[PDB]
Amino acid sequence: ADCGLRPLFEKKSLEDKTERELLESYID
Amino acid sequence: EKISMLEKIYIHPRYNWRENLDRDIALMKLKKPVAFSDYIHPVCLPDRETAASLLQAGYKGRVTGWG
Amino acid sequence: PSVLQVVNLPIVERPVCKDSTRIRITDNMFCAGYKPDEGKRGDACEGDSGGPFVMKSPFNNRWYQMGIVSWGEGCDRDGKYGFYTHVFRLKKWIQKVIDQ
Amino acid sequence: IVEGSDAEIGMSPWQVMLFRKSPQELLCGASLISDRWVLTAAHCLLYPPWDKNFTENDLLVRIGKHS
Repeated sequence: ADCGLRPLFEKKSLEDKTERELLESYID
Repeated sequence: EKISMLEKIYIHPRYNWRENLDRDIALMKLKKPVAFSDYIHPVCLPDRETAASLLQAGYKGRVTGWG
Repeated sequence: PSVLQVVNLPIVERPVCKDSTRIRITDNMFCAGYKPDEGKRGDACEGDSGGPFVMKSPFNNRWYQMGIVSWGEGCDRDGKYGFYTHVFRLKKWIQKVIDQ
Repeated sequence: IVEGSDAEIGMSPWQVMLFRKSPQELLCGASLISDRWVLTAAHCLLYPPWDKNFTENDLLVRIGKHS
């Protein structure tokens, strides 16, 4: 239920250096 | 980090280690439930909607390891 | 290696998968990597096996384990994709024993 | 990992390492799907073709290590 959220990123409203690459590639 | 001991091992009944690694999956029920921290935290398994929508050509996945 | 390593890659299409190997591709697996034209490089190797395949959802912002690094034919080879256990597909199973 | 880069701390928290403990030798990778569940490749635990039939006794796991 708190699966996939990441204390040092998604919880600190934060982002990693190549995660924008995953997101740009999709279409939902 | 954290070292853990295993209590059980479960292997897909139909693994094909023999023909072509079909259903290459095993579950390791830990011995002692670990404690989440800022470096320990589960991951999500998808539902029919996240798979249908995500599982797609040109759609990027991220891979990690020590190989 | 020396530090945990990360590499992002494109789920590749069925036909292009089947074509890259002699071996029988099933419903439970998927290839991912850059085609030899796509420019970009990278892949999985040995002791990488079992490693996760994850995707970050736009819907919520939680990651999902998309597959399991299942097999190959070398590493970084032009023309070959990496085979992945199709998690979504063995989930009923995964259910069964966890809940069991 | 062929042609990747070093993660950042926190990035991959489900990152689980299958090890041997007898002596010590990293074999595979895996992930934390829960506090008492690990998901792995079947062929990491057992691939006869290569002499590979580990049992619970045979391994230990290290959670939350990121080199």
